[PDB]
Amino acid sequence: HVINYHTRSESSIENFMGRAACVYIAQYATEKVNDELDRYTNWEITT
Amino acid sequence: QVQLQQSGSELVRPGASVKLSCRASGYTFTTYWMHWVKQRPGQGLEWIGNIYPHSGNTNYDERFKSKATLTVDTSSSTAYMQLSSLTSEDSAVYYCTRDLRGFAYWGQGTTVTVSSPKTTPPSVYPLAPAAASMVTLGCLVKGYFPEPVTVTWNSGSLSSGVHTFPAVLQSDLYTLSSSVTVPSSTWPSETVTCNVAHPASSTKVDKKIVPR
Repeated sequence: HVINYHTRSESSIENFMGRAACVYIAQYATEKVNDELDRYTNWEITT
Repeated sequence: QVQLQQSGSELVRPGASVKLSCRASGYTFTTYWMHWVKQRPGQGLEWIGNIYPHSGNTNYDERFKSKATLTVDTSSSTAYMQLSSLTSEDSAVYYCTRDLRGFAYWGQGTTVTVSSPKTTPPSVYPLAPAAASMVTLGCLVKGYFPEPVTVTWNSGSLSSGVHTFPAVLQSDLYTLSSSVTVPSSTWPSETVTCNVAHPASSTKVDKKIVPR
């Protein structure tokens, strides 16, 4: 015919979205040299 | 509270090493950056550098190098910000900013005028006219060399309409003004005087104002 096959499991929403994606790289120190790379950094959450 | 303020320094003879003494003790000891902010009478805020007490690292800037050292001593909790090999352009207000997210904790500041000058006494000249309801008064100052001067009117009884005028420069001599307004019921009824003083020359000049 041919009989067929190949289920769309990896084309799903959760398999396309669920992957640990880096969103922000926060940088801080112990001795404050300047700002930035000061101790105590912060980041408001956005994707 | 971060106590108390900064110290004072006057004109020093050229060649000696003056030293500021910035006395912020708000411990918090001893890990912060004591950044020194300097501003001219041109209203621009410049930066003199910072110092760090835990290991001893200082800093500098291009318009104040060679050799402005920022020595640190945690026993006395002071920060030193005087520049040697100086010129006359170091006559400016010298602050002390401590370290936070901003420059939050300043000092009070000091202005250090450095040259090879001579201290001149002031001289009160009478400004009085020779008709209307109120007449403005005054007495001019001419030729005092160092910026310490005093401004009084009747020693604290007629300080209402005293306008504080700057001593703008001409021919290397300071000339300010102090004008006060008098009503016609007290002029020439009460004897008005102006008494200015110079702390650097330690000279007192007085004059009573007469209608001419």
